[PDB]
Amino acid sequence: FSPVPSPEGTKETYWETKAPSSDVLGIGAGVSSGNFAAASVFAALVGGYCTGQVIPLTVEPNPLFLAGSFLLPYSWALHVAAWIQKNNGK
Amino acid sequence: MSESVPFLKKPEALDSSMAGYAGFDPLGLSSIADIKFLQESEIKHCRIAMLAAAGSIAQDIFTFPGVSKVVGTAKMTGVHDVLVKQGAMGQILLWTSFLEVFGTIALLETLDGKRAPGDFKFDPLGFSKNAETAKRYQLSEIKNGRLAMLATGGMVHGYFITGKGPLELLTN
Amino acid sequence: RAVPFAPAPDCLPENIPGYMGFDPLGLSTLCNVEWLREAEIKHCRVAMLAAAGSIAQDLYQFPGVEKIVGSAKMTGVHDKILAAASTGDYKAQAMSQILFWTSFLEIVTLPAVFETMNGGPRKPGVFFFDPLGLGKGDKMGEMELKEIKNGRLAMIGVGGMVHHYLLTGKGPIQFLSGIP
Ligand code: CLA
Ligand code: CLA
Ligand code: CLA
Ligand code: KC2
Ligand SMILES: CC1=C(C#C/C(C)=C/C=C/C(C)=C/C=C/C=C(C)/C=C/C=C(\C)C#CC2=C(C)C[C@@H](O)CC2(C)C)C(C)(C)C[C@H](O)C1
Ligand SMILES: CC1=C(C#C/C(C)=C/C=C/C(C)=C/C=C/C=C(C)/C=C/C=C(\C)C#CC2=C(C)C[C@@H](O)CC2(C)C)C(C)(C)C[C@H](O)C1
Ligand SMILES: CC1=C(C#C/C(C)=C/C=C/C(C)=C/C=C/C=C(C)/C=C/C=C(C)/C=C/C2=C(C)CCCC2(C)C)C(C)(C)C[C@H](O)C1
Ligand SMILES: CC1=C(C#C/C(C)=C/C=C/C(C)=C/C=C/C=C(C)/C=C/C=C(C)/C=C/C2=C(C)CCCC2(C)C)C(C)(C)C[C@H](O)C1
Repeated sequence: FSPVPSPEGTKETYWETKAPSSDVLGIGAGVSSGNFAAASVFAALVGGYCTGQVIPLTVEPNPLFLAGSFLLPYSWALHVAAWIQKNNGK
Repeated sequence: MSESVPFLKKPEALDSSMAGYAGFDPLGLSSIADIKFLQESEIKHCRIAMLAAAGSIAQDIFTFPGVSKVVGTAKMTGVHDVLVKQGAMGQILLWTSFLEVFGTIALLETLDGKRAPGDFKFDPLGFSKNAETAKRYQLSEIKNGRLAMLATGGMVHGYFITGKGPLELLTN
Repeated sequence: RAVPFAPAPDCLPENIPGYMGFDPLGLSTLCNVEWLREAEIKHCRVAMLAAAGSIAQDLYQFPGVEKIVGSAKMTGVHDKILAAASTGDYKAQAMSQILFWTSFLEIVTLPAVFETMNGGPRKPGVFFFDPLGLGKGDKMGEMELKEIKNGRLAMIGVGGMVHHYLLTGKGPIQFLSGIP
């Protein structure tokens, strides 16, 4: 009804192709599909290892293993970005 | 290809004009983040580390009058704990934070592209008016800072293992 | 074609180095050829270090390792060093350093494999590491296929050396010397 504002740098992201344009990756638009795939596996293994090392949680958990455990969900987003980049030819 | 690493491709974001360019970015971190931000951060890390490495050696060589009572034996990281209890560390933090607030404004100007990164126009004694000497001095600053970053980590880890401190460990 | 009975797969290029056409089960079709080549070259280099290490360990030991390691051992050495590292000994932290440096090298050589798979200028296996320049300088000799032949020998040779000492207490030099 009036112009709806968006932050500067807003671009069009609507896609009907096989994979979205690399712009949907934000700052990761230039990273290669191999680099996301290797980061995906690396984050999955390190995150799973760190998660496993603190499954019986104590009052003294290792903070590096807590922080490293956040790599498991981050790896999901990494392999999605790897599929997007492989299907954009990157 | 890259001058540093022959097998890998040349990093796209990095250019020869920028000081301390070896074409070294195998993981391509320069693509992910704005290069101007990375340049400003690298220079800042270099200067803090340079002060840190010189200070680490200096504290072994000599200590300021009256400091010895407050710091009984602790060196490197250990001194910080005692001076944190006393007022030294807090007063340094306060004045550095005040400097950084203006540094935040400077960082914004560098990110916009208006101002060259890492330059605060601080040349109290003229050393870079030649415009040929300036570039050599800039390369010297980058290389010395990189060495000091590596050195600061190297020294502190030796303190962690033995507690000797940089010069004492070399003697024994 | 090494075996005329089983044909060489078309996907395998004749031009690529080290090609004897021995792919009876045609495993080349299943996987990317460039990645398969890189995996082979990397496997050969790691295996070559492992087998010489087995021979050298018996003949020479670095000073002071004798206390931290059993007098004759192979994989036992790895377990012994790890046992002292887990114990908390400062001195026996060799495994972490080897792991860290090899991992760091692998991390920074990671883009190379993907870049070659995208048709990048570097061929598989060439990291341009020839400081001396003598071995690969100018035209070069048959050393390019020599690495592959010695590496394949090293792979099976490591398998033999490791598998012996699993059923026996004998080491590589000892088992070669006396055979029961
Ligand atoms: C990252 C840098 C860093 C850090 C965190 C510390 C931290 C500390 N130092 Mg060390 N020190 C440093 C650098 C550093 N120092 C440098 C560069 C030197 C000279 C080579 C020294 C020499 C030194 C001695 C001799 C002693 C300490 C001591 C101490 C402790 C008490 C604070 C004090 O009195 O310092 C005082 C430190 C100084 C006055 C030196 C600062 C000089 C630098 C070059 C500041 C330059 C500012 C610059 C000119 C302005 C640039 C502006 C630009 C950004 C626009 C504290 C843990 C004391 C201690 O407990 O020792 C065991 C002590 O006796 N420092
Ligand atoms: C996969 C390979 C492998 C593995 C896991 C081990 C592991 C081990 N060795 Mg063995 N070793 C190896 C290869 C290997 N070694 C090789 C290749 C040799 C030389 C022929 C030796 C000779 C050797 C001796 C003499 C001793 C050990 C010992 C040990 C133990 C302590 C670490 C140590 O001092 O090693 C030391 C190993 C070396 C110094 C060999 C380094 C050779 C390098 C890798 C050659 C690099 C060439 C080239 C320039 C590198 C290219 C870089 C490029 C990839 C970028 C540990 C279990 C010690 C022990 O307790 O045994 C009972 C011991 O005394 N090793
Ligand atoms: C039989 C061993 C052997 C051979 C013939 C080769 C040959 C080659 N390699 Mg490979 N390589 C090997 C082992 C070997 N490599 C191992 C073990 C490693 C890991 C450290 C590597 C890592 C490696 C990299 C990273 C690269 C090469 C490259 C090359 C090529 C050019 C450089 C050159 O001429 O090297 C000549 C090498 C030799 C003649 C090896 C000599 C070893 C000595 C004489 C004998 C072994 C000593 C050993 C320590 C044990 C001694 C006895 C012990 C049992 C007591 C060439 C095809 C480069 C390439 O293809 O691009 C240019 C390249 O980038 N190699
Ligand atoms: C499965 C992986 C495996 C590999 C890749 C492999 C390769 C080689 C090579 C290639 C480099 C050589 C040259 C070689 C030579 C001998 N092997 Mg062999 N070998 C493997 C497995 C086993 C097992 C399970 C045994 C064994 C034996 C022997 C004996 C007999 C000496 C004897 O009769 O005592 C000799 C000479 C037996 C032995 O160890 O007897 C205690 C026996 O148990 N091997 N072996
Ligand atoms: C004049 C002035 C200016 C200024 C300024 C300033 C303050 C400039 C200062 C620059 C400095 C402080 C440079 C210091 C670098 C230190 C290095 C490279 C460390 C090397 C140590 C190594 C390799 C080691 C080690 C060690 C290991 C790790 C463990 C130990 O157990 C043993 C050991 C010790 C061997 C500016 C530019 C602001 C403007 C204007 O012009 C006015
Ligand atoms: C690349 C290159 C460089 C380099 C380098 C390096 C490190 C080159 C190293 C090359 C190496 C280490 C080659 C070793 C191969 C080992 C073999 C074939 C062993 C087979 C064992 C068998 C068959 C057995 C056995 C048996 C016995 C004895 C014991 C029994 O218990 C078991 C069993 C019965 C099975 C340099 C530095 C030159 C620079 C250059 O610019 C580029
Ligand atoms: C904790 C604590 C404190 C503190 C503190 C401080 C000062 C902490 C600072 C820690 C630092 C600076 C660590 C840096 C480590 C550098 C590394 C790992 C790089 C290694 C190089 C590598 C892997 C490869 C290098 C490479 C080689 C070899 C070949 C390839 C090329 C190259 C890249 C050159 C206090 C002060 C609060 C006190 C408190 O009571 C306790
Ligand atoms: C330190 C560590 C460990 C470890 C470990 C290690 C190092 C384990 C290594 C295991 C290996 C290499 C097993 C492979 C065995 C079989 C081989 C090599 C057969 C090759 C020949 C074939 C297939 C045929 C070839 C052929 C011939 C005959 C001629 C015709 C052609 C062809 C058909 C090609 C443990 C496990 C001890 C545990 C410990 O806590 C931690």
